[PDB]
Amino acid sequence: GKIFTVSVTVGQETTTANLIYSKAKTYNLPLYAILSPSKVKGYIFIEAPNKSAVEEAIRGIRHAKRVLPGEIPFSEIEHFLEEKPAVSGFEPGDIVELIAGPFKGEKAKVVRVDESKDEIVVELVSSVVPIPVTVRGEYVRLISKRQ
Amino acid sequence: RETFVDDILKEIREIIVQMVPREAGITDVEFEGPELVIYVKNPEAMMKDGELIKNLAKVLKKRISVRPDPDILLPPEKAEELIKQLVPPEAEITNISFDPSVGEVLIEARKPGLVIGKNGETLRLITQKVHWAPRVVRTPPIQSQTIYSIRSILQTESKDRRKFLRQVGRNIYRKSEYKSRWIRITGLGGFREVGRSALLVQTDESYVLVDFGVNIAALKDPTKAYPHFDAPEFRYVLDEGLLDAIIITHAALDHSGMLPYLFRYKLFDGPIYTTPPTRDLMTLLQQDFIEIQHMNGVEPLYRPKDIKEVIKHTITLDYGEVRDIAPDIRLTLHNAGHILGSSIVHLHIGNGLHNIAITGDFKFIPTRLFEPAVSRFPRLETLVMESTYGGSNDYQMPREEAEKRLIEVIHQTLKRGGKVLIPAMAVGRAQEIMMVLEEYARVGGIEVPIYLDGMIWEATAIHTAYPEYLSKHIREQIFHEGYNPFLNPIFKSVANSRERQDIIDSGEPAIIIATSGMLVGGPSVEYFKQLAPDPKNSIIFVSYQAEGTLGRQVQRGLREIPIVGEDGRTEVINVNMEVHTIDGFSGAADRRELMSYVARVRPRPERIITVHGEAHKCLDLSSSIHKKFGISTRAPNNLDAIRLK
Amino acid sequence: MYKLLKVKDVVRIPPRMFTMDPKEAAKIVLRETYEGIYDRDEGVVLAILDVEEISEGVIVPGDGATYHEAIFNVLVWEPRNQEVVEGEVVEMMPYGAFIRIGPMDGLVHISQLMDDYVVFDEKNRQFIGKETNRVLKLGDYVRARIIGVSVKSRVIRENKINMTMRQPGLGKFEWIEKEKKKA
Amino acid sequence: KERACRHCHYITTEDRCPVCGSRDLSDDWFDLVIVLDVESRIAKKLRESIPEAAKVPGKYAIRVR
Amino acid sequence: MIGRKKLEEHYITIAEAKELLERRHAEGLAENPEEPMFYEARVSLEHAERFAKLKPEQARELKEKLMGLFDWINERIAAKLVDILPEDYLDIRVIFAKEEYMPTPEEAEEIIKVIDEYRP
RNA sequence: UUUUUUUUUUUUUUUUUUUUGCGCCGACC
DNA sequence: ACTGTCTGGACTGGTCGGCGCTATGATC
DNA sequence: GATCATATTGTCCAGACAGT
Ligand SMILES: [Zn+2]
Ligand SMILES: [Zn+2]
Repeated sequence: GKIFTVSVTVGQETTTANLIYSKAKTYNLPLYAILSPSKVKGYIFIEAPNKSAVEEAIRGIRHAKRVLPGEIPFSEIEHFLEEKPAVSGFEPGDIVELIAGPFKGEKAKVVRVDESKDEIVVELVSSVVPIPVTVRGEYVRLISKRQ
Repeated sequence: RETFVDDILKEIREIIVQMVPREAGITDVEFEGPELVIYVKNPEAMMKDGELIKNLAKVLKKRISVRPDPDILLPPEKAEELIKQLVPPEAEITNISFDPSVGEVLIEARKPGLVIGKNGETLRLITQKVHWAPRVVRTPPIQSQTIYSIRSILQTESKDRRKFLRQVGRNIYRKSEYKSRWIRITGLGGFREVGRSALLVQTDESYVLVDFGVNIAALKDPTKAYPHFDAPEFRYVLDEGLLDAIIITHAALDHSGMLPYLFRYKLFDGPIYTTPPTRDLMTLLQQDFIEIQHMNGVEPLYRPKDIKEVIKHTITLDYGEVRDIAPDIRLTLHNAGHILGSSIVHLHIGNGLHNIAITGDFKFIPTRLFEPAVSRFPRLETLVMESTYGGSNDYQMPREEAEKRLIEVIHQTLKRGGKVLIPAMAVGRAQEIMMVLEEYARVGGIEVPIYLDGMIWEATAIHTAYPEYLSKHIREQIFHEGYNPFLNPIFKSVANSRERQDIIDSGEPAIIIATSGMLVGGPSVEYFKQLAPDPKNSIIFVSYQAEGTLGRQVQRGLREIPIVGEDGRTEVINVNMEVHTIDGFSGAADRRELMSYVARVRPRPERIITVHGEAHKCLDLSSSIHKKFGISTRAPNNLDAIRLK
Repeated sequence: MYKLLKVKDVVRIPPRMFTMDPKEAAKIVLRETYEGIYDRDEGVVLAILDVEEISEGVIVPGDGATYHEAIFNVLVWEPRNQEVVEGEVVEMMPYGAFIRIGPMDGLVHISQLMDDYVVFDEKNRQFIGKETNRVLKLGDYVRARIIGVSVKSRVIRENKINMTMRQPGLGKFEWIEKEKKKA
Repeated sequence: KERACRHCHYITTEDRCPVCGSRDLSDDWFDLVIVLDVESRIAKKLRESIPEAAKVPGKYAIRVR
Repeated sequence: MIGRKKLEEHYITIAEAKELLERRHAEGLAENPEEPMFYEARVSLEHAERFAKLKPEQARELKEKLMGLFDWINERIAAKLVDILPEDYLDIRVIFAKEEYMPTPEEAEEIIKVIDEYRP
């Protein structure tokens, strides 16, 4: 059908999607599918023939705020369904920020990238001596792209 | 990696329930660092005497820590009342703390010997009548800020400390007694150089780092200020988190300066095995180093929270206590005699496979402060020795005439009404000077007050907190007699700048022991500035003065020194005071002392490694040892790996 | 480089100096203000010679002191880049030699004294050559050219001066005479 | 805890896999996908990406790690 | 920046600075405190005394004949030549190489021959 | 019966001196 | 070019004292 | 039973403005 956006509480998109799915199953709502990417915070995607079905499905839930008044083209959310490694798309020599891990809130420079083990080796920029460290690909965020 | 800690714990529990009578009621058996903890419901039957605990410790070859079950716990007020009633009034108990999570009561007393008992029977009596496992620590006669802060940090983070100890105990006993296929020794720093010491002990199962330190002389160059972080073995150990433990020989910046840096960037998460005096002194020195780097305007190496994390990850070991820090490595500490808490690291890898002794900084002659270094070991194959004074012509003067000259110079200065200013290190020579002065003044030689400014008072308090780590004479005076040499009324502490100004402006003679040997900071510079024009005063140098420092300028004989004034104009200091230099109070071992230690060590090591000194000095010491005793000697450079077995 | 400048400035003279000569009080205030610091534009302020002209006082709100327009002569010393100086070695260091060329002391690096691999002698604080066998000691007439000037701060001692002796014609007076002997 | 299958990317609360009967399930997964209609556009997009996904309506995971 | 504005500036030799520093030392001695001046002024006076190659009047007369001799030179390098007092071609060559002009040997020889008089 | 690589010396210590805001209500001149 | 309409704003100074108010739902 | 992210988006006077 048509892709619609539902604004939900940040960090609790999966539970809201599960409640919407259970309500649709129990009450026979005309809901086609629900997509809740982990990278997107506070927003979920629901496929329905019309926005009235989405509005009727999300009502009665404290954690579903409102439905965005618009229709998303499928090309915008097409890349979300494709499975790609988090390490891929990273090149050595640039600067990244570590969102999670033991090095939370630290800037680092990418040194080595390998897609086989899904790990990326980075060097802290604030360290007085270069100490390479191995961190997960999804933990880092690209601040700038140079070389 | 694969672990078998559960099977080992099950076997240990089976052995315990086979040996311990059933009436004890054993509930839980777990590992807390390098010691075993057993929880029972009837402590009376478990420890009616020390023979059962001794037999259990001998059979299991572990440190047994019997604790009551948390369900059977007396109320804290009733427990405190019972503990106070049981302990004799001679032992003045100051603070009592309780741990609701695990059965343990911390007792702070001025006389821990009475609380512990003649053979530990008082601890058993307390934990039987009160159902609380007792831990006794000494309350120092002089209050120490660092020790109080460390104790408060340990008490306020009990849950994190217990979790860290449980993780360390699980990691240590991941497998049973394992015979290492090979033993490797690599030096990441401190090899053929002075400072930034770093020793890595590598086996096929566990890795051990020894005295991770920093260099202050070459702090401008990052390639020489810090140990070699680019070593492939060290990189592999740090990246995979295979570092089992870190052991610090003694509390100095060249042996413990780089320790908080690992915790700053979360490069390490295991335990640190130092003596409590070493831990306290190294925390004080690291805090002072961070403050100095902050004041100089440069970027600090780490933060005080990193020092707090180092405190939270430190396990305290006493002298002569054997603990298992790895599946194949056993660690014990022996007295070194260099400074307070200085320990010679002895590693027992395997079940008699090999033995390594890392002396570090040590002294082999008796001193006024500490006993000479331990030269007897149960087994010794490889010896790692310092070479600070390894030169052939390096011969420090004997102590007795050096202290006689110091005493006569001080007496001559005080005879004419002058003031004696003695710049000194925060730890080491300063306490020896205070002990010599106290001995001289105890017979009524001098009545003038002795003023300690800066870190001298804190170091003195830390020294008072651990009298068992001192020499036999001071131990006999403190324990057998009622006299404490550090508690002499002549020793006074100046609180603020007003007290220092009153001391300077006072016409009465006095002795001032500052905390900066090079007159590069602290109250030493102010004392020198305000006492230089007076010809009656004198300044005594007890340490080497580096080039480019004010102290070297005064020592060389400069009558006037141009300095920057408060208003931004050049100021001239007229040095009319007498200048003296007595370098006989150095805590480092002499070349003759090193040769005597090599000759008198038992058993004779198969090989000797000379480190911690200049390259030519290390080579000269190794060649002299090889020519005199025939033992094979090596003086490897940095990033050099030696396969001992 | 010694320089003489005529400077016009407004001088504040406190009421405690009202009974004194206006020129003398202005000179005292100027000596207290400008003497002993480093000026970025003019260099080291050495001394205030005399006050030529003085104007009538002006009283501003909030201050009882009088303000006068004064004309005075200042003697200053300014080090410039690529400037040859003559001085005497006063301090010896392992990393170089300090030569007193005036109100400030320059620094000549160990590689910079001469065209030879000179090493330091700690026992006598002298520099001994390998091939030339030349020795530098205290109280030696030397000549050098300034190559580095730091004006980062107003403190004279905090500023640093670097000079060179690699170039021909720079060195000890005896060495200079030895060089002129061949020519 | 909820774990996702490594074969059909199906999240189930029991050891048995009700789609392919696989015994290797991963406890770490992101980008939960809920399928209620087989002929959905996103279900068709997931079908060409992972062949075993979107066969039966239910919870699904984009990647398995 | 000293003062509000600068009226005139002049380059003086070592001897003039020595005379001014001696006058300031006398003025400081006339003052009640025993310290005539600060460290830098005393050091400058000592250096000028130890390098007092010529009398102040001799320095001034050498400066004015140097000004009247050639036009491309200025007061600063004239005072520099007075202080250095060269006696051959190598020193004047190495002190004029980094300057804005590279004079031919004939005028350098003329400068040597005029400054040869009244020299120590 | 066979092509296209290069080569050497100058920067020092184990460290230091005092409740803000928000709004309401009553009241005085 | 007039004429009714929409929008923005400021609402006398000081003083006295009192009386509340400054987190919450969901795992681990 | 302890912690952690998140927590929603009164009338009148004067100047500018569509309407005729
Ligand atoms: Zn050391
Ligand atoms: Zn499956």
